[PDB]
Amino acid sequence: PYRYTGKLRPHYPLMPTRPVPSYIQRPDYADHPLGMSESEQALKGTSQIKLLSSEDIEGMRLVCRLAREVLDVAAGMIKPGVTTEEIDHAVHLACIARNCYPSPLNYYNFPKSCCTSVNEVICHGIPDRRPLQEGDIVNVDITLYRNGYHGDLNETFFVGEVDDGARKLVQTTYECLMQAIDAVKPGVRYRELGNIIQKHAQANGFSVVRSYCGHGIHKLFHTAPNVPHYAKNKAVGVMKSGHVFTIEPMICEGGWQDETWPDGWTAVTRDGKRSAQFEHTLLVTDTGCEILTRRLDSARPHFMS
Ligand SMILES: [K+]
Repeated sequence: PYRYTGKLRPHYPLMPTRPVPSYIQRPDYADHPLGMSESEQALKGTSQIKLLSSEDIEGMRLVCRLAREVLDVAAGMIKPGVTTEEIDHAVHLACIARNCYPSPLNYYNFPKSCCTSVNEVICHGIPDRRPLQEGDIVNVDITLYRNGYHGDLNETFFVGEVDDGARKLVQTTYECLMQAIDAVKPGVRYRELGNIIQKHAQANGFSVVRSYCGHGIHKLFHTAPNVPHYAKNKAVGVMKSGHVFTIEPMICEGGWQDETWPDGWTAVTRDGKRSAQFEHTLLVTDTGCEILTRRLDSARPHFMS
């Protein structure tokens, strides 16, 4: 009796959970039976935002550069016929090769090492046995953990040739993220970013997801500040040099409303239309921001080939 909102279905069974060799340092939730993070739990509910020290900034620069490396490994596998589980296996091995833990794995018992979100999946898709299809759009989200620091990014990819609506949605979502990043500097309120993002999305006939937001990220996977991507939100806080957080707008072809599959993770549009996302981890500097998850070797995201 769960009624799917679109054409996608989960493709089970999932391969048994992949172990991480014990020489890899693990975050606190990695061994919690329900994947709860006592770190996040202890600060649960705070508004105070960490000011990163010099050591912290080096730790974030490193983990975010490695996360970008792993996203670029995933990008090069996107093609019709490849399953999202195959992408996840490659990601898992690439994390370990970089002496990192794949942060999604066992986070609140999430069963895989990355999230793969096809078409109507807004976010948190679970890699499974479905082969990607020509015309699909697919987001891969990569978070790594190294020396106690997490770093997150994601990009949406085209699978083969896609339609004009897919290109417009993905281009517009990428523009929303970059307009938001351009506004980031000391003294800007965190609530302003959603105003920027929604203005661009709405001018292009798209909606903005409301149930998921950007967030502080560093020694905690998710912490203050909360960064909504829609307009006239009530986010608390003002950017300061030393703040680190994600911006990760989720833009929909139809309505903004979301619902979750029975698996407890996969977020889909309620109307079954497509969604796209891009994400970077940002460090606010004395005058602007440092895009810690930027590509270093190419000017553009992968969908612009
Ligand atoms: K999607």
